[PDB]
Amino acid sequence: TTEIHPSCVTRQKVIGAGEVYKGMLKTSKEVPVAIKTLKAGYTEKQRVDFLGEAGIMGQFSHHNIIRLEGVISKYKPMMIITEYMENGALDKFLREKDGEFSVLQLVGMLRGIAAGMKYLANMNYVHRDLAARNILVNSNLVCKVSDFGLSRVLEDDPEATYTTSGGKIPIRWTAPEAISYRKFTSASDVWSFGIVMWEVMTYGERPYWELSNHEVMKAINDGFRLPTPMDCPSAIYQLMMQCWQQERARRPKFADIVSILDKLIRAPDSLKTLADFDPR
Ligand SMILES: COc1cc(NC(=O)c2ccc(C)c(Nc3nc(-c4cccnc4)nc4c3cnn4C)c2)cc(OC)c1
Repeated sequence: TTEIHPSCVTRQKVIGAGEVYKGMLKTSKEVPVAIKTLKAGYTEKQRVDFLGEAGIMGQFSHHNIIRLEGVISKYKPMMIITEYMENGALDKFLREKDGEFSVLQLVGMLRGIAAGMKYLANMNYVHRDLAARNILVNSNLVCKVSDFGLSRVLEDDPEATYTTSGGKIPIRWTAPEAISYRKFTSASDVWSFGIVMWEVMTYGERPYWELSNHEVMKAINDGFRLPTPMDCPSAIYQLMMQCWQQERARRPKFADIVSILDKLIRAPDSLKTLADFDPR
């Protein structure tokens, strides 16, 4: 990757925990960035993984994948530096802006997420935690796939007889074959994308809000699926459903998804919903 020198970085406003700062980065002028820093006390596990995340991020270069500016690996604090995404996480953003977007604008956000996942699928990179809480949004509504790593935070005692293996999965976002057999593929990512479509079209509602984790797992294997979002065009809900086919080989590929949405976008009568009608 690109090694940044501490001299070119300046932290400013703390904005989260993983800490994650807002700061500035000099190039020769300066730009705003997000700075992920390791806890002020760490282990070979918590440090070797911190660096290992950034080696993965550096492989990605796409308009819809969070862009790694560089890393600071030879000083304290160590830093993983990315572009700054002003509007934060998609799911919180959509609840904030509940109702303020047209169907065209929401489907444009899904097109961008799909385009990032298509790029990852062609790298043979499986995400495993594709959800709105892992999509960042910039001031131009461009959505970029990210991973905050909450699946890999473990609460095991350091002397426990039994420990978590293989991280944790987001039950409500994970395809059945992945839950049951740990068969993680881009096809299980497509399932998760279907859930993300539902998140966007409901402005961040909680999937299967009425049900417990075990009741979701039962519902899914009994053949039920999330219901239509309000004001959702027929074609969009039809597309989620195809993402949630029980046999993974029958689901669309991310390439088919990007293409299906492009066609709806360029024939926007297919995206008409009465709530977008203005009598004026
Ligand atoms: C192996 O796993 C992978 C790891 C990654 N890593 C990241 O996506 C990652 C790492 C480092 C940084 C600095 C950011 N940047 C942000 N993160 C947060 C944030 C806030 C609170 C808690 N956690 C995160 N807020 C941000 C930004 C930018 N703007 N804002 C408002 C993202 C990506 C992978 O696939 C592409 C795969």
